[PDB]
Amino acid sequence: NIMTLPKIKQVRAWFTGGATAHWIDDHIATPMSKYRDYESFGINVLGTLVVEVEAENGQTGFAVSTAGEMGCFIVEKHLNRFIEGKCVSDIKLIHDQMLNATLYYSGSGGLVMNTISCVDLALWDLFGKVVGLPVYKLLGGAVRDEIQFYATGARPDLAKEMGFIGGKMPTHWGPHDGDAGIRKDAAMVADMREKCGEDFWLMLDCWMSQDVNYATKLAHACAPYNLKWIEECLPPQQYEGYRELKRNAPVGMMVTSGEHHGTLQSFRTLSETGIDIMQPDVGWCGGLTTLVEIAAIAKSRGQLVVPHGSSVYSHHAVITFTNTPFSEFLMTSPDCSTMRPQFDPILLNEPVPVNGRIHKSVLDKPGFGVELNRDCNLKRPYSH
Amino acid sequence: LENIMTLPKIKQVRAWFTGGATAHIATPMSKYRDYESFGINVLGTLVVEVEAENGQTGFAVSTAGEMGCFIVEKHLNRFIEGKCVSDIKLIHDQMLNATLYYSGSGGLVMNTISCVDLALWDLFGKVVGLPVYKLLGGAVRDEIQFYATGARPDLAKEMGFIGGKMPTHWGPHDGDAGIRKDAAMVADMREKCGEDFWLMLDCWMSQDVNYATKLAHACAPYNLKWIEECLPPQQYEGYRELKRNAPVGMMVTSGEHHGTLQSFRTLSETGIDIMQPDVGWCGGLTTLVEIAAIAKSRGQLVVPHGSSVYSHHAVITFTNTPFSEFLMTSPDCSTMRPQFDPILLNEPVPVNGRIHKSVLDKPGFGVELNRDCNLKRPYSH
Repeated sequence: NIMTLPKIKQVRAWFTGGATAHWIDDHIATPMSKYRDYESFGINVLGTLVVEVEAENGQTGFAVSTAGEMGCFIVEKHLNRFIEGKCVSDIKLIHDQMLNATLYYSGSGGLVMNTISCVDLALWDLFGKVVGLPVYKLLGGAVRDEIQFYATGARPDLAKEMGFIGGKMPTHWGPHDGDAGIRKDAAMVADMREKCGEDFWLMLDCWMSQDVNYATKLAHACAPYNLKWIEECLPPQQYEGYRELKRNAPVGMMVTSGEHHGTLQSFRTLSETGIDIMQPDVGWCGGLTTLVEIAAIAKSRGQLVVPHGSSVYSHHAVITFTNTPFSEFLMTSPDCSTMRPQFDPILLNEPVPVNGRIHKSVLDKPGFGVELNRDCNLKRPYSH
Repeated sequence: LENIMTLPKIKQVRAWFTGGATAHIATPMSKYRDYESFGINVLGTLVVEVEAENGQTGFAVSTAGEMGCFIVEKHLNRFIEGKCVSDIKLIHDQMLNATLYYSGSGGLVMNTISCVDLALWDLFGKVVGLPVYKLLGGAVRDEIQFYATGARPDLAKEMGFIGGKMPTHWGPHDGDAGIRKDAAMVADMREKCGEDFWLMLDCWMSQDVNYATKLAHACAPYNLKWIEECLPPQQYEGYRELKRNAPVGMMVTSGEHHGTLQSFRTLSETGIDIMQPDVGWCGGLTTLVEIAAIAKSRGQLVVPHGSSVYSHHAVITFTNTPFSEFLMTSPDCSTMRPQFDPILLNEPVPVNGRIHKSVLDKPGFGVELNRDCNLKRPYSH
């Protein structure tokens, strides 16, 4: 009676862009801002990793992430031994073998975890396509008919005109800029509030570029404008810093972090610091398998989990979380004015929000519902 | 006042790799009957060489391999070249912050940053004409005393070491039998080594709190000095609980797989007795020295992982490190073979379980690169 499932025959890894191949390129505050010559620091060195898992029946599944050539090394020279020969349904098993087999060098996040994540996603894609169901249905179905999005870019006013529920702006100054920096980023928020109205959400992303005092001053300077939350003020290792910041945050204003945190255990620690919302990235936290466990601990705490925007990889997950009432969409547009697929053009048939939402019928396709665009500058650095 | 010594700028940095996938110890993978193999030798060795504008050079080695060469040749080089040979701390900070978004605060990327830091210190010392340990403020003891890591503590004792660290052979899935066997192993070594010789167990991230607690107590009757790295590095909370349940007087340690100063701050606050950073994984010498300081500020010892000359020059200057580690890379653990043999030339080894400082009295880390190894240059710039 049971549906026959094939075994996985092989896994392949390619990379595009990177070392060995606009608003975001405009004075964005980062951990490197401290340095004038980097106010450049190689934010695009990794490039994109694409992992394809082929089953013994010819069916295939894939996923993409940030890892590039080095990611292909990890996949082609190490993880393949835990992937090939497995059942297409041995997703959790492969995931655990990967985490434990690379524990000694993964550093619980970053490059190696992004790679493990990509594999996990490619396995889920394959399984769903083998079964004939969208990932969100395999996970237990949607808990809402559509996903509502806030947009990340420099123009919250334009995002509002486009139907989004909010807009997240990046900070432009850091600790070394002192009171002037705070004054300028705060004024920026004040202006957007003026232009967007009261009900449209505004958020600040600080991309690990501040310390507790600067972050505290910035949050309070923005409190008069009802900033919903202040995101990733500190490097991910500074859990203690996050606990202190949260305690000094304006009442009602939320403190969030997590896109650069990896492994379930790290999120357990992060959650205990008191921050309001953890923001794991499926492609960095360990994959879908890990993301779903992270959602659960936040829920066990009566807290929301709001994953980083990862296109279809995130959509299929968040639509099933009773714990994620909204999601994120990155405005990869130079001026932030058009709806361009996030992973364009590597992904074919990638959906985009319409009126700030994506209905579930849109996700009703096998696996993650997209196909690999093999006309990209895909490179095969290693084989096995 | 005399004229300041003129220092050259670094001209270029190059990286090679030897070993790697492109050239019954308990582990986290032990639970799988097919890996109890799991690719523990996939990375290979990374060698970084920094050349100054005057032709002088400095280098260091670590675990990163080909991928490490990618990081060095395609990213970090921009923060290294053109700098003064004395801009060590600056380069170190630029590297940490420039790779923060993908380093994961440890592992592969940190091992790479570490290797660079060490190569820079090697260069600077060789340019100045002083051993690294003198640049750091001098030795605080005349010799480094060592305990040995291998399966034969009894042989290590005969060789003059102050102790012997054995690895565990079973884990949580083996239950009471596993505990019984590893405990008996310790009991036997105690019998053969006497009372004053130290015995330690390395668990290499393979246990959970309950198993570790039972194992420590089963070994308490034999005065095990400490139980090392029982849990994965992210489990700080686990370490706090384990420490609270550890036999009184028995120490709990960890740290060889932890990276960045901030992580060590967190680790130290769990209550564990001794942190064991590895210069080649924690971030480099620059970071190791800061780690030593927070342990000292706590009135605690810091005992770095054994990293040959890279560790020696650091630990001999720490009033906080009364002893160090030497790995028995011998199949049976019976001979004194240089740890990084043969990649390192003129690498010293302990004699009577010690290495006098006069042995370290050479420029930088006092060793030279053996260019007759299977060194590969995967990338250039």
